[PDB]
Amino acid sequence: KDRIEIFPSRMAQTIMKARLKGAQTGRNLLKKKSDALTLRFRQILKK
Amino acid sequence: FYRLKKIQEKKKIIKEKSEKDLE
Amino acid sequence: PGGDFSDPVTSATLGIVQVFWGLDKKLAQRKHFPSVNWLISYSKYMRALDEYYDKHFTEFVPLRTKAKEILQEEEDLAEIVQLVGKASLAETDKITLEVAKLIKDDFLQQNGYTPYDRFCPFYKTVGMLSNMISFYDMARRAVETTAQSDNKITWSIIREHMGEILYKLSSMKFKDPVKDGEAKIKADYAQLLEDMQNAFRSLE
Amino acid sequence: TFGYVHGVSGPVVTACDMAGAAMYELVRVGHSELVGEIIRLEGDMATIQVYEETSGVSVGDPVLRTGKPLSVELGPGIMGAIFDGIQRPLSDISSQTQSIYIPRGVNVSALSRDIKWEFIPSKNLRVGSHITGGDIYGIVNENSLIKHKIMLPPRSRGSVTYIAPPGNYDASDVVLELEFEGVKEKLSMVQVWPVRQVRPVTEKLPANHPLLTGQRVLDALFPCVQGGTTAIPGAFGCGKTVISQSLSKYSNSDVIIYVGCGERGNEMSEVLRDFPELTMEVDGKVESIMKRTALVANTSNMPVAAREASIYTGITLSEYFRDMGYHVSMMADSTSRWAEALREISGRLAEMPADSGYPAYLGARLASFYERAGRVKCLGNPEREGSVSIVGAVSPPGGDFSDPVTSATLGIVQVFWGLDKKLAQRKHFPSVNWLISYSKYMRALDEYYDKHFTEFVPLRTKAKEILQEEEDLAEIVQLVGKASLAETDKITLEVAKLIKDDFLQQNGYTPYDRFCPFYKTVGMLSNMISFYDMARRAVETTAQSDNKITWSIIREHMGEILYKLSSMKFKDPVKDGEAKIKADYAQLLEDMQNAFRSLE
Amino acid sequence: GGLTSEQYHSQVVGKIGYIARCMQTIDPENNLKKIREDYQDVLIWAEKNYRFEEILEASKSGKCPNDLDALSRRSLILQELLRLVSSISPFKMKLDLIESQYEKMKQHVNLWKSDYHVKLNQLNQLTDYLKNAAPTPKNNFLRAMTSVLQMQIAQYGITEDNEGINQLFKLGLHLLAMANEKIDEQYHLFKGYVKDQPEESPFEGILPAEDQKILVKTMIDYAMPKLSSKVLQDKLSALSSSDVLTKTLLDSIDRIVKENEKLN
Amino acid sequence: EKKEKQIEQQKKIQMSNLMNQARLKVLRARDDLITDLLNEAKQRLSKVVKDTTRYQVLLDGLVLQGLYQLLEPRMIVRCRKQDFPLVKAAVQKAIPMYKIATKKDVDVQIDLEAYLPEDIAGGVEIYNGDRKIKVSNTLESRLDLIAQQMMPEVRGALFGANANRKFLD
Amino acid sequence: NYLSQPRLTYKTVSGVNGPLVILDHVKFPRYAEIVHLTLPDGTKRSGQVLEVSGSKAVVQVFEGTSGIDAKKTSCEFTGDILRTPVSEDMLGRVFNGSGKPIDRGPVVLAEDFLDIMGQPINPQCRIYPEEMIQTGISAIDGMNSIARGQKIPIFSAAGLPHNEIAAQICRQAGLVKKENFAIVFAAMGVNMETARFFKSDFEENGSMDNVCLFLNLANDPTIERIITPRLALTTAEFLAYQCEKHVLVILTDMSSYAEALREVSAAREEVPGRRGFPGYMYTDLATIYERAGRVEGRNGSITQIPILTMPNDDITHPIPDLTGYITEGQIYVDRQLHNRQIYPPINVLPSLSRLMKSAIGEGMTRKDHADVSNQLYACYAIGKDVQAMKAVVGEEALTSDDLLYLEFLQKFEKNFITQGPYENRTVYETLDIGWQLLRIFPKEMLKRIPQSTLSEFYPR
Amino acid sequence: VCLFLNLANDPTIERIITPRLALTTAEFLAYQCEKHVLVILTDMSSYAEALREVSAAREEVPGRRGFPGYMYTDLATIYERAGRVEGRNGSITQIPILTMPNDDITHPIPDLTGYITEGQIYVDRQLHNRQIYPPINVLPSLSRLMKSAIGEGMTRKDHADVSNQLYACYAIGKDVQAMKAVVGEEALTSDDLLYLEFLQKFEKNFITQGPYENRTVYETLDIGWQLLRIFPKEMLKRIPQSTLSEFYPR
Repeated sequence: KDRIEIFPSRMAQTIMKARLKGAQTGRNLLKKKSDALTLRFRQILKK
Repeated sequence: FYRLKKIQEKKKIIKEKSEKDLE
Repeated sequence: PGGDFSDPVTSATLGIVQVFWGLDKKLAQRKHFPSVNWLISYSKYMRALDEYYDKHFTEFVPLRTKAKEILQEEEDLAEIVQLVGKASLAETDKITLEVAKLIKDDFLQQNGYTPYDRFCPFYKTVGMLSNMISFYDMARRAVETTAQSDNKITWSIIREHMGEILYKLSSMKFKDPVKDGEAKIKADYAQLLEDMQNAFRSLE
Repeated sequence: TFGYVHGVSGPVVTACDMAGAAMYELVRVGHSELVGEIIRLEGDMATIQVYEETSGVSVGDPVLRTGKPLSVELGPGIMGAIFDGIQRPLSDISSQTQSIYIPRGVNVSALSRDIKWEFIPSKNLRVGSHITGGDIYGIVNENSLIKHKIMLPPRSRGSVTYIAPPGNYDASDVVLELEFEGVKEKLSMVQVWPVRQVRPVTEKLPANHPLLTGQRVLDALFPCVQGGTTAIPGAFGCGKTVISQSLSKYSNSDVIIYVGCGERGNEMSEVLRDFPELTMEVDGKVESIMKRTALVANTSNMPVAAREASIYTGITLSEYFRDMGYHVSMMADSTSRWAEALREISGRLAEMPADSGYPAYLGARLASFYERAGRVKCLGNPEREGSVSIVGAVSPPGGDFSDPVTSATLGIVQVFWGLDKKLAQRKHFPSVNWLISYSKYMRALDEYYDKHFTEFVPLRTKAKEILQEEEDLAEIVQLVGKASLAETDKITLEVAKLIKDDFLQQNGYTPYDRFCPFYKTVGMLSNMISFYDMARRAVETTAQSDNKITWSIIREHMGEILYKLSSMKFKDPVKDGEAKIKADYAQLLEDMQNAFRSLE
Repeated sequence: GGLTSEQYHSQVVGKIGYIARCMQTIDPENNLKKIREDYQDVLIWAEKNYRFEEILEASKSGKCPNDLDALSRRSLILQELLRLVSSISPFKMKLDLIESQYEKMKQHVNLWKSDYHVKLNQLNQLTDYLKNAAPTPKNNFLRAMTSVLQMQIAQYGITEDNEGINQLFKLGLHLLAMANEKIDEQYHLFKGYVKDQPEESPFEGILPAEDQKILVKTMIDYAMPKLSSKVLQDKLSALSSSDVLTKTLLDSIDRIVKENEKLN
Repeated sequence: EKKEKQIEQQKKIQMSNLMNQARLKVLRARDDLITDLLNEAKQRLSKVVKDTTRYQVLLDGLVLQGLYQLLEPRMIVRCRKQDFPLVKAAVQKAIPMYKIATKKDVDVQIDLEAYLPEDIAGGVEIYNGDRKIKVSNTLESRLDLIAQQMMPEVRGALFGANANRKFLD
Repeated sequence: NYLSQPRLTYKTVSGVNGPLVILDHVKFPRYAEIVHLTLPDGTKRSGQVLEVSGSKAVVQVFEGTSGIDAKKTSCEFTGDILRTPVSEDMLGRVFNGSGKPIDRGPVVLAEDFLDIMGQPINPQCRIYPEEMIQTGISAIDGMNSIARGQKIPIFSAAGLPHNEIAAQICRQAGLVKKENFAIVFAAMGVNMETARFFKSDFEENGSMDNVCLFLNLANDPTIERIITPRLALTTAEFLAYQCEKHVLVILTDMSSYAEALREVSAAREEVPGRRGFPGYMYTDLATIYERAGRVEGRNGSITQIPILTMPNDDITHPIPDLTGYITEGQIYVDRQLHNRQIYPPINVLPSLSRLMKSAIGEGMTRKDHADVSNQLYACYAIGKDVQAMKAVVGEEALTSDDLLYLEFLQKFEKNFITQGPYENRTVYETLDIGWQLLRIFPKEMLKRIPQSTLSEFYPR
Repeated sequence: VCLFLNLANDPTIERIITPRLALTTAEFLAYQCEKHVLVILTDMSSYAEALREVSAAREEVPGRRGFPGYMYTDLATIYERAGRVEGRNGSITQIPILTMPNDDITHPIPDLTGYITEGQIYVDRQLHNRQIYPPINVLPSLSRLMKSAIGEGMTRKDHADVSNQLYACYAIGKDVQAMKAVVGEEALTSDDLLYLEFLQKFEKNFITQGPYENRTVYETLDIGWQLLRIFPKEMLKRIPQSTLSEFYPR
């Protein structure tokens, strides 16, 4: 539920930081996709 | 930290006992 | 203990060793062998060895660099394909990923227990990588050379018309230094350079 | 008198013949007289944590106990001095030694003797007169700005047996003698006080009067009271120098104390270079701020105990000036560097870690430090109020305020001025984030504003509401575009932009904004919110009409009022008196009233 | 928190002894009878030559008055009276005004919140500066205005909203705050004072004749350089025979300057 | 174009190879000169110990200096065989000055069974009665202890003051 | 004046324990007194008194205690703490971590015997850093310029070429040339091939006369690695604050020093602090790093560049964490650029020279520099953002402006950041490259540069 | 009232005896004098910090976050001195108060306090930042002794049912709010929008209350039904049909 429950270790700390960079990257790219689609959609509405 | 602090204390106690046994 | 090089013994080793071959569970689990991660691993001896390569294997240093460049671009391209799907990739990036699969599966990969791969001499090894990166340079060139022209070369056109060449390139690992002389292996790999060039001349 | 070194291990020196010692008494260890604090007693032996580097200390070296714990020499000669955190005078160490270094085991007295100061005895006293702790037995005219009130130590009392006539004295000349229980005390002008002991007072008063900084966002939206406790996120991009220098160049405070808790060497020297060159107006003269400040400066490589004692020295100086009836202010340029020094002490004492490696007592050491702020009735008879305001900066790693020193500080301080790198990157000086920032002191200062600024309580409320509404409306602007908002929301966003651009920003690098008095500040806000109320009134009054009012109609027919509102920041108190600035601001109120009346 | 019992009772015998030293300074002659009666309970313990230990143990025994909240209020009223009378030292205020100001302070809720204390702190700010400040136009103008303020306070007290006393505070404090290089503005402020006050002679007999001559000479010396003609400079120079600063002298000087502004 | 920019680097390289030989030759010459001064000083000490008048005054100091550092209840002195008469007199003069300054009893003996090597430039070694602690107060030891600490003043006289030293701090 | 009194030699070894030899019956030992041990076979060894108690002295022996013997070992006590045999003749020379020379040259004729530990530079006598040091590397000099007197680490990770960057800085570093510069290159925990690289690269490639080089090898005894920064900084303080030099001190891997603190702490039997390092690690790093800065009344200065192998690639680790609290900024070396074969792989984005704004500009470099660096940062940051957009939208969807920023990124990495290990670029040649890159944009796109600076420097 | 004050600058070890002096006085007043005593203990967090200090100085065994391993027993020596007793009219109520460090409900101070005390009232920044005074977040809250303190003779017969349905609606409101923040209000059903309108009306009417406004339990239950009536009768799955038939239409 609240957490992934990988067991506390320096390994798991590094794996979670790697997942955070992956997820923050994934957010930023999919947000860019949404912005481009939103711009085209607003252009289409005006047209 | 707590385990190692107690180990260092137990070693200090062993040194003090040895210094008393040398009397 | 965890397979993680953050452990105090690997950490104290990495502060001392000049070469590190990080065997990775993700590669071992997909049964990619020898499982050495090409992003984590390093060798600081390249500086000292360039005086040997620039005397015995004078083509190799440009190939070694362009090989790592391909494998690093593939780490970006693979991540974006997982996040958003491959449809956005430019044709140069499709080719970069294709040759990265040729390197990753038919150069970098090696089987420990078969006579093709029991030992791969350096003349074979440079000859293989030379052909794959000559394909990368020529394939990428063929696209960029026909961008903005009335007809454009694409990865799909290359996959068709270079199909026999791609099969031959993936097959280069099967040459056998016990049954084939080094001169024969080198001659076959020279024929592959000519075969590639003549096949690209059919597209351009 | 002195014991002898028996053993040494890093900073820890064990000494023998220490039978008369006391816990946390301060000792000079070795022939070099390295400073050290007794951390343990074990009979005729003491364990001393030597502050300075012990390399070269020898078994059988002398160990001279000073009869005192870590303590500050208080007196004349503080103003303009720079000290390290254990109260050693850095300007005198340089000038007396002619070395760039602080020598190991400096003996130099912290208020320089052989300087003579003009002392005036308090003219009412006589032989046989009764006197109590905190009584002012004279004044030393050390500076034009600051007259040092010489006073009886808090524990001293008795009948005066002698008082020195008007004249010139050094800090160790006997100025007063008095008798109690048949015992005489001979008093110097120097007074020595334990640095970790609160200086006592007649009453710890409720804090009620604002510490005007001369900064619009600060003095209006997040006021800090005199005697208030406050924090600033001290980080690279935030611009922490703006509040520091503004407090220095204008604040409603009589004396300023700085503590460097272990700043980076270059950053410390930037501060020590700047403050001699800063100036403020006094009785129409311009004078250097070093006439009314003292600097407790430590770099990161000063002894751990100097960094941990740095705040305790700065507050003990500040409490001393508070007991003169001066409204002291003080800053700590990062309490996180002080907490790193406290962590290192704790690690050398081998104590259990609490949160993030810090000691268990971090929360109580912070809380007992901030509790030394306040407004007070001082000790002794001249019925004088004083205060100490504490501005302790925090340095949350990566901006994470959940960090124990930051989180405990924000748990204690009643004001947080959230400086923000994003505002500094936009050049929005003073760069205070009005969403993150807070003040708890409004309920007290509402008495002062009701007496002197009776319009301000509505204005402060409306300003915060407009800004909070604009933060919500900006999400709607992203969702559907600015053109899709209601007219009430559009005019709210336009006024919020006027507030953000021409009230909350202040160009402190220029004469019109170098300081901004409260009469200017309230006047500017009175006009901006009068414009808001009349504009929003005209919109809502013309709802469902044929001839509906909107921000575009207002900008077209009366855009001169928006131009004048943005222009009001450029009025200068040094050129034009506050009555003239108020009269011009009253003309803009009349102009906008006539303009709104011309539409609806 | 708070004080140790030794500190508390020490502070009590302090404030008793201090109220007595204040009483001996406000009234060396027993003239302020109604005030002195309101402290008789504390004053006995200091008018008798008690040892500090005797009065201290008497405070522990409750025989001395010993509530510090009471003694602080009672002591503050006397000290704010003593600060008033000392801050106007050149003009001994009338005894009925002294007992009146005492009664008004005794009736007020809290003197530090009072406008009495604000006015008195401004009087001290001017006075303490003038005890030290060197000869210059600003300091001569401030000496003059502050002497009038002290005179007026010695005739109306602090609690009376006398418009003269109010204007002297505003103008004195503004001139003190006015930057030192602003000589023409300091001159214009002092010119504004003598022109705007009801008296034709605001300073006459208020302060030393030497200081009055310095004020006259100062006002004349910043007017003379404005005149482009030596004949007009001589007409202006003839006003230096005066010594009392008056509105009529300023108006004569101002008219001679205006005659040159016409004669260009 | 890059090879042309490297012409200044090539000059600095070729000049540095020459200067590295030059610097280390000059520095080796400095050390050989001072080493030969210490060789001449070791010869001069081996001359000083031939004068029994000064050498007695040395031994009277060297023995008392040994005793004052090595504050044990018992001492053993080792010396060259031929020095024994001077050393015995030095010990006999030292014992009173030791007792007077330390304010305690002592016994001091000269090692008739194990002398020092006869080729040493004189002086003494002193040992405690257990033979577990010693002090190496020979003239050769003093020279190597003093000469090494004197090197700043020796350098400053023999090769002149360093003109770059604008400060002494 | 000096130690006139003769040295005591003790056979009274009462025990041995790991790296410690415990003398007893010692007369008035000093803490940190240096001692010379002699093994039973006559082998000389060195050590320092790690602890004292009455008659006992716990000598930490430098070399390992192999061959020590309680009955026959002897220990000569020097009467004094460690002193550097410091002089200006330490320039042009190579020393091991103890200060013994290894360039086949002689021992140093000391001008003074400075205590290795130094003393704190007085906060009142520090002065703010105000003029650039050229490192020769464009990714530093044109983006992260180092003010003389600044402390700025090169954060790196295991496998990255930070030693080649540090050596390139040592060869190329110098004053700005709008004479009296020097390098002290303190190398700690260096594997034997990297030590040959430092020694041989400085010898061959034209540098030795400006540099003093300390080489503590990875297998040299750990307390000599603790001494090495103190030894080097004591030389840098002599050169800078007595010989008036502008010194640059390069510390080649503070992580291997931090590992030596952890070992010497365990030798004292101190309880391990935060993540196993000593609690006082912050004070020890400050005691190294703060031996830096300009000073009042002297022309000389010490800059520092502590190179630092971040464990596990994580800047949160206590070694980089405590360094970031003390140093004015950081420079980041990045595995992404290194794998792309971009040398030097210095990532200019997470890098920040906290004092660059006071290293550069009119009368210090060319007056355009501050503007050029801010705009290069924007064009690289925007170009990275566009490469992340090209992944999503596909190349045909990019605007003309986005296509300029993507071409700037390609050319900035291939011409500005890419440099090669023997190419030295002045700040001027770096700013010229900066302009020849920024010149790719329409003049109006250079929004972080004032119109005055553009009118003076945008015209080619 | 009696006050025991240990101020922030007073010696930290007195914090250990301070609530014990208060409770010792409360035992006298509530058992020897038979008063109903209410005991208020302010920042038990600062009490627990004094325990952490003593253990760190004595080197006693640490539990979680360095607090003493015995902290539950020591807190129990304070908190169990509450409640009515045989043959005495008096009673000791307690309302301890604690600042949860870093808002962490799992922190040893709120955790061990939560295992001893009967129920916890929670106050939340997620209400206070929206100016909702008093900021009492019901969802994490619970009164263990409530099941007995409600229904006939004490309160209206509906109270036990009404409370549980208010928890269901408030909780489902937070759950559909968490869904809305991903998928938007277009994916929510008409009933999910009713749980969001419930959350808004609940925080505005049920929680929000003036500092001098006093509300009876009966007035509170009337407001409870004025909110529960937002849903159709059949949605109220925690309430018995008899309770709905007597109170839902009123």
